[PDB]
Amino acid sequence: SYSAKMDYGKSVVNILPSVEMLVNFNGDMTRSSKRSCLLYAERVDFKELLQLRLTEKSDQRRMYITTVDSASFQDLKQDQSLNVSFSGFIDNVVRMLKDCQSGKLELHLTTRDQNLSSGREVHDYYLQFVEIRSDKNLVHLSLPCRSAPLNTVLFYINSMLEASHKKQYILEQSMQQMQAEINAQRAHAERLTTENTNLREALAENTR
Amino acid sequence: SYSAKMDYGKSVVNILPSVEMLVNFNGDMTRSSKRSCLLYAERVDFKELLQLRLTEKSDQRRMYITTVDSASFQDLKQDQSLNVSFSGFIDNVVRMLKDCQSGKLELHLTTRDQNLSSGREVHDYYLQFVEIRSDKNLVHLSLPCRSAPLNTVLFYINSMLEASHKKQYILEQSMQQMQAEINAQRAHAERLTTENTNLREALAENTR
Repeated sequence: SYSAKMDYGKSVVNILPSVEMLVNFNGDMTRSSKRSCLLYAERVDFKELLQLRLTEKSDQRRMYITTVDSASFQDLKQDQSLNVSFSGFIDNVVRMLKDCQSGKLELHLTTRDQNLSSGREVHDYYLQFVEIRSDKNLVHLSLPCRSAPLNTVLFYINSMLEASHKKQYILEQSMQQMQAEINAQRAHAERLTTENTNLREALAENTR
Repeated sequence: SYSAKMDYGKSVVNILPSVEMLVNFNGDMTRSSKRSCLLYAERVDFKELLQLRLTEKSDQRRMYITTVDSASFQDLKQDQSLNVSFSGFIDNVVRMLKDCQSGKLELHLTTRDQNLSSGREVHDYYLQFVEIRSDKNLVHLSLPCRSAPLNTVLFYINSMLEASHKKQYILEQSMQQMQAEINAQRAHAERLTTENTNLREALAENTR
């Protein structure tokens, strides 16, 4: 299947550092679940394009992707009566993700209520930012979310693997240039300090 | 898309440590190529099952899998006039892989010559162990190789990522305490040189 990949190199901007988040899975609390996920939020610098990736921590192959561009954003702006520009939208989204971290908000992943007569749609989920209230819970933003197809998933997990390997290389080489200190400084310490243990005996004969 | 996955837990045995290998891609040297690959060789302990995985170093999503079980092994034994048991076969394959490492042998990945009128097959390649000779090159073993389907590739790359994460956590957690330890223990100079620099002067002053 087809899905937007954020393969834009240096133009990819992390709008928020990747974090672990407790996410709600679906509507009815008797049939729902709360799972530990990993959220990745990034945009493109040269064009209006935002992608939010949600992975289940236990199996990052379980990926849910939300991609909103200019047109999509216009549809969202109309449907949800948003009073912001694309940049202000990004600001709001970031802010709300941080609120979901602090617990001020809750991130939900709701199955879209589908049936045979409503035709067919690409997005089978909604990524919702919900405020728990004592009168009625309030949904601040509802984004069309998709179950990532294998090609895209494989792209992100492969990329993550490569990044992990590069990081391991940087770590082990940052250890390697430092690993000379552990073989030089203790060899300068435990073997050459004996000239001090024997110097006191030299001082002993001329101590009076 | 189906392919055998070595998801047999502790029963999975590395018959050979994962290594980098230069592999030949296809027959006619005017249309062939030589690429750096990573070879993974593993078997199951409780049943006769061998899998060789070949990934292109530059992109491990490019995966070629050879899976041999009992029946398959009987077919190879007949067709190639092999005079060994399954265990002895595993021994020979390991030996030959080591020889490919040393340069005594060459590992080829040859496209099977297909056309519309021939019987359709799942395996579109041959993993061949070729001995370069001055009379005529000799092919010691020819295994039916398959181009790994997405599901399987995603399984192995995801697995590799998880293992990589475990390795990173173990590495940096074992590294940080020594990065502080070298900063506490390097002072051993300034800690013992007061006992050294003033005692050299005491010894200079007593026999002055």
